[PDB]
Amino acid sequence: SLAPEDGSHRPAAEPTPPGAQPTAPGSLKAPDTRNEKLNSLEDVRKGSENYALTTNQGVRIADDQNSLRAGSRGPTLLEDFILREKITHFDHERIPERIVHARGSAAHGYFQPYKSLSDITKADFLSDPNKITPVFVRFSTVQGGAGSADTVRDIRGFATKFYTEEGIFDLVGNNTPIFFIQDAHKFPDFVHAVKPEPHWAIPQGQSAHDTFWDYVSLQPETLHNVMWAMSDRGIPRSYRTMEGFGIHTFRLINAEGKATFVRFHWKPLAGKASLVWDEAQKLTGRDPDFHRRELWEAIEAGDFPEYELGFQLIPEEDEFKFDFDLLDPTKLIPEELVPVQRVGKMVLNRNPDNFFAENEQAAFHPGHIVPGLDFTNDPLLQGRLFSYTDTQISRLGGPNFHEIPINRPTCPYHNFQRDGMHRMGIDTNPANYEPNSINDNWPRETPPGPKRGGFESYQERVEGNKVRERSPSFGEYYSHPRLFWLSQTPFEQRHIVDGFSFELSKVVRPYIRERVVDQLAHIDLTLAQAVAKNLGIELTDDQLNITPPPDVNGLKKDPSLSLYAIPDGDVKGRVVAILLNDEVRSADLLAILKALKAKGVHAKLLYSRMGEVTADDGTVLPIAATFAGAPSLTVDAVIVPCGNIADIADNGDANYYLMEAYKHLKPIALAGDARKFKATIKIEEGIVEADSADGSFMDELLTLMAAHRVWSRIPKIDKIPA
Amino acid sequence: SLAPEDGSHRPAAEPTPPGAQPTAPGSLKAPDTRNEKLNSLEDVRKGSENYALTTNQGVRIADDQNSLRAGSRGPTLLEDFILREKITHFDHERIPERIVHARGSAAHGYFQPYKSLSDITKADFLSDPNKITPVFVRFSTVQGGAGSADTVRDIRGFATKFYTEEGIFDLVGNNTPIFFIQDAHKFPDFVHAVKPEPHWAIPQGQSAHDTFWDYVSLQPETLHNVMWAMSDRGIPRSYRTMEGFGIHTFRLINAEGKATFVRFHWKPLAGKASLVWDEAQKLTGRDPDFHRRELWEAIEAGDFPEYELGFQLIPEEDEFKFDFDLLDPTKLIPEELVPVQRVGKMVLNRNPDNFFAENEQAAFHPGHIVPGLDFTNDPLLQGRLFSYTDTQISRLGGPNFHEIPINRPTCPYHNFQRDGMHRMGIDTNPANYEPNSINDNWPRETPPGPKRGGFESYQERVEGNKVRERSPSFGEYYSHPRLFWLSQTPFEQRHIVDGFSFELSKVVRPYIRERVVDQLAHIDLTLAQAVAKNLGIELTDDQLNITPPPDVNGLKKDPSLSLYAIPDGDVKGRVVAILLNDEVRSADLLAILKALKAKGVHAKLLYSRMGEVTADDGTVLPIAATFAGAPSLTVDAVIVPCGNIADIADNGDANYYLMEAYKHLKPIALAGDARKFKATIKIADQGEEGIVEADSADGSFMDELLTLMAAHRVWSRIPKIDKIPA
Ligand code: HEM
Ligand code: HEM
Repeated sequence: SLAPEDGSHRPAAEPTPPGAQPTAPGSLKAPDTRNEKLNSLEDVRKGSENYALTTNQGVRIADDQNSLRAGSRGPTLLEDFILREKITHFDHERIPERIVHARGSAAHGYFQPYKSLSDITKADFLSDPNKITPVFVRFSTVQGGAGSADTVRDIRGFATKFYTEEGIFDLVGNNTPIFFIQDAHKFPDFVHAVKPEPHWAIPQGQSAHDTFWDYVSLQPETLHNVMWAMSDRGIPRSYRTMEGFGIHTFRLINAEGKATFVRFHWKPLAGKASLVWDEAQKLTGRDPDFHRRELWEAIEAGDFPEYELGFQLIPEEDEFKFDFDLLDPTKLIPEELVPVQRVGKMVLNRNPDNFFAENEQAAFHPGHIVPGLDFTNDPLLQGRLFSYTDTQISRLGGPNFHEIPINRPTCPYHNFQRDGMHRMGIDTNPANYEPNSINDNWPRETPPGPKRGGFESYQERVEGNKVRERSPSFGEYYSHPRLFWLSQTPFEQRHIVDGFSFELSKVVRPYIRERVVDQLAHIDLTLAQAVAKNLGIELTDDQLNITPPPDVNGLKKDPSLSLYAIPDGDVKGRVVAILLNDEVRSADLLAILKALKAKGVHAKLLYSRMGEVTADDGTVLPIAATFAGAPSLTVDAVIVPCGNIADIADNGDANYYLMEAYKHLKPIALAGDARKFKATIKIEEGIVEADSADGSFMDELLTLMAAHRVWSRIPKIDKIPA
Repeated sequence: SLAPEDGSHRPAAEPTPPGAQPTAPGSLKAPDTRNEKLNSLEDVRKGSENYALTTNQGVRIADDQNSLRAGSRGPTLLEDFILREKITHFDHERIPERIVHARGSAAHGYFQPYKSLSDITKADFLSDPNKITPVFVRFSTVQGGAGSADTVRDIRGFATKFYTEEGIFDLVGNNTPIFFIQDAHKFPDFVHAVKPEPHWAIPQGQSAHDTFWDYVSLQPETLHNVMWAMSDRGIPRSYRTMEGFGIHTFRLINAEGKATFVRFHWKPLAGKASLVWDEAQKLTGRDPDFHRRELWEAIEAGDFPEYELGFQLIPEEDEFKFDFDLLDPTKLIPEELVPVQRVGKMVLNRNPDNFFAENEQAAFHPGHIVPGLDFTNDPLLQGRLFSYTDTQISRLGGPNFHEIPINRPTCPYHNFQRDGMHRMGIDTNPANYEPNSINDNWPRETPPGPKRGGFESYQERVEGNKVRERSPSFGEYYSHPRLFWLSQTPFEQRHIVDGFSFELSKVVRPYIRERVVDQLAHIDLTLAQAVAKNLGIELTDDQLNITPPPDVNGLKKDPSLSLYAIPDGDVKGRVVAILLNDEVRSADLLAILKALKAKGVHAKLLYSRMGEVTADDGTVLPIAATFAGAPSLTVDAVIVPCGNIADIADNGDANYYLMEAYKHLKPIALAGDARKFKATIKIADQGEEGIVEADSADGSFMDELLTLMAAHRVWSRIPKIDKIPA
């Protein structure tokens, strides 16, 4: 036996905070967490304990350390079938990554509606509040490879697979309410422009390069989503603290055949929160797996990601009642005009067992709808319908990808389709065609109806000539970027300006920067002038006289477009770094940890080395990580208790820890002699201080944490050397 | 026409320094750089200028902005074949990445031997000093995906494809002289242990996790290469500044049939240089493409990466004369016992045109040998021979991967092999078998001979039973790690201690840390105690009394194992950040730039914004990047000229730029009023070694800075950096 006698190799099969135990496969960590889909995967789960090591043919292996050779120093023999099977499997492990959204993190969960929506849709999963639908959700970046970093500046994907009683419904959305382009025909152009440049395959996970900004400068339809990407929306704190959107206008179909236009929303119940750019970029280096880690550990801790599904509903007769086209995916529907109606709740409560088998092989596709839903003529959605089925043929090696366990429906599926690579199902039907008499025509067609009926498309009126032509109604590119801009707080506006300025500073060809500044002048002159100033560009008199674009249906702002204008902070699941010293004041630590526990905030005890330190009262404190090992980038706030401050006062890493946290607008709390640290960080805003840590001290810190970041600190942070 | 009238969209087709022009495909940047392989690729190069946009079937496209629909707001029609072809191609762009070494950067070049090696090998590419062999080289990491970062702590791959007149020879090596494991059967175990853990697929490009250290703690054969990985060898400054090794003992076969044992080496003519850990980790975030970029830009600048091929030669009769087994890939051959003999030079002088077509699709395999070379029974090499052919079947979609242009030999190839997915060659031979009479048995076998002969294996004696058994001669795991350790400078030793300490601090299960510390106690007690102290572990009395391993054939050290013990610094191709102000003293800048240019050192002019600034004499200075946009991590040294220092004195990014460079041991030079920055980095009025200072940027100032740059980093500053909060 190679396991330690104390059993410290095995994580506790109960909820534990981040860092407390090694992470584990979901069905070992949380064995009692179940749903219909998780149970249906039991047929393919493979254990390991007490089993013999074998070949894939079931032959027991005696020596898994050596190849078969002619003498102990001899050549390896071709008859070593064990070696060749092992190496062959290894040699063929990889499959193509997703063309886009290759970097992603996933979890299992469930969805339940608040009330029946039978009045507006016949979709079974929305028919009854007691109807629970298992889900599998994958969050992702867009540009980067599967080996790229999490905290890049990019759009994020938010894909949900609903295992309904009437079929798989995939809600394949993003974290912004619009897309960059209007027509699917341009998707390869846009994606090629943002992806690493063809000659040298640089840069990874970054849109800050010539080809991206060249395309943007030449395609003003891109400007709306570019605004969102340049904002702090492009750098979420966690997948738990971002919004989700279906983007396209879809249809709901009820039993009477009435169509209602709908746009889908996911509201994070943990609130909206993003990083700041320097923090995000440095985090790609210190922890490229930050979001994947945070998601996994939140679930292991019982801090389940929760989202509320919401619908913006528009009657069919209101199709033309807006200043923009409902079918234009570069346009958002302001919540001030059409509110989001709460529909139900989704809870992600279990991680996968095997990342490759469940996450990598998962196939989501927006064409996977169910009776009660339908499409629209949105020309981006229209092209997506082709792409997802297509790509899955090579990525997942054939037309039987629905037979890969994670992708399998939980409801019945029977048809006349046969064969294909890796065919799992053995069909016993004497017939492989219909109509047939030899099997009494089974499986049979089902007419459409109120429940358990066949799929029938909504009989939308089609009138026109066969044209490859963009609707003139789509030819407005600046009003939604302006609405977005004006809805942001002054600090959010600054971060947008900084995002554009940083990105355009990496564009080698100056004329491209100039062309982008010209586009910005069509959105807002304050924005354009601020970016131009940072690039050493002067706006022309013509540029200064560009008439701003029209309001959107009389709106000059919509606060729902800001991350922070309306506070929605929640501290549960956040993490605090506690900077230890070799003689901690135990009274401070007791008070700190008790207050954090009460609010479900986690703590990580940090020091200059690993192991343990002893407090003033003899309490042995185990160290989670070093100051360098778990930088401030990975936490939400920093607390420094009193004690032997002289031990860490001259520690460069401890001082820098606070300077970085300060720069990145994080709350900092200093008790007793820890207040000596104020001077070393050049000092202000959001610094909690007192003689000791108590109720008052901790309440103040937790109030700051609910506000996420100390925005009031921004005016002089430029001057701080960190 | 969408291009600017001034033609500023197009790079100059001449050598230009990094950042001066946009980067470009190799055949457009350097059209006059040629070799037999590059010329042979002309049949597949596709241009673009002046051509109509078409489908893959040659049909001209009229509107590439829209799908075909029934009305301008109507549904997309299935008959839009243009849209479906475009989307189909897009949907199927990706191929599987390499299982290992997925992250890599490549270039074209050439090799030439110094003299004929006909006496020791009949390999045609080594037969004549005037015989030029084109090469294609790919450098890589091991663990990370194709989208992972360059400056991770890892082993680096160094793969060379030699397009010889007698076949492709692939020299598939790494940047360390040994591997982690002994037998190929364990490769999936080792790789699975270092790779992201299976449940959650974390961490990327990092060995700092439980499963890796669990495997290491249970498999002491790994300790030697682990030592190299934990050292600064694991974080090279550039692919130009690392060594290369074949690792395995191979054979050279001459015309008389004599076998000589050989180990292959690549000596970087730019010298050995590595980053420091904090810098390397931060660089993964600030520029994950740092090495790929540096390689591409060095070639575009005319700073061609050069390497000297060298051989360690051991006569057949000396097989057993060492304390270690020659066939053991976890053992190195000390240069003090067997010197590296200079063989030839390789120059990388042209970048690819299309990364996917040339780099991603390149297939290297150590089994691709030529007459004059042969294998040995090294059990790691033996298994490699199976793997490379095998993996290429799925990665490159079939058995015709040699037909992918980059992989094609330049010499003739004819055989009876037919068909297979994406078969390019159309065979006209009436026969697809041999022996045949219908084509008079052509193509024909060729007997082995001195030149242009068929391949015949060296008739090595085989004696033994069919066994899955490790040779007892391989059962020594601590002497080579100790030899390596003792060969390092004190600062290199500190960096190794820090490497282990950092990595083990990320291992969740404490017992694994304790088990690794126990292994270290079998190598060197100073090393073990220093790592233990950083982990809050106490060594037991038994651990303190472990007898050190034996010397390696009487050697206690070998300085050839250190990066820095023997100076080999070269400043050409290095880069200096110049921190500008809004009224630069032009006299300082003229002197600075002229001195750097003369030594082939590049400069990047930095400021708080993009655009231009004007010097005191009206000279317009173009800004390459901002202080935040091009951090100190990306440069080798920092110079601050005089002028209006008040403009940047309070700039947090400018101050931090210097603090970061200081912590990372980089030379810093301050002219005139720029000396006010000494307060940020806590330099005394009397100065400090490694900080160049003067009233102006005169003759002595630049010479002092360049002397510091030739020494790479200011090691003497190490005791001073701990106090700096950066
Ligand atoms: C509103 C615009 C879009 C959104 C929100 C979006 C979102 C996503 C997301 C989140 C994924 C990854 C899902 C996963 O596998 O975890 C993805 C994959 C993909 N998307 Fe989209 N997408 C958009 C438009 C497009 C368009 C216009 C096309 C092509 C016409 C396209 C083609 C694809 C393909 C081929 C993949 C990979 C699908 C796969 O291999 O599973 N996407 N998209
Ligand atoms: C002695 C130490 C080893 C060295 C120096 C070595 C070196 C390398 C290098 C440089 C590459 C990248 C080549 C490229 O750019 O395509 C590579 C790829 C690879 N190596 Fe090794 N390797 C070693 C041991 C192993 C072993 C034991 C195996 C398993 C038999 C192995 C399997 C592979 C595979 C399957 C790939 C990628 C396959 C491919 O080229 O498509 N290597 N190795």
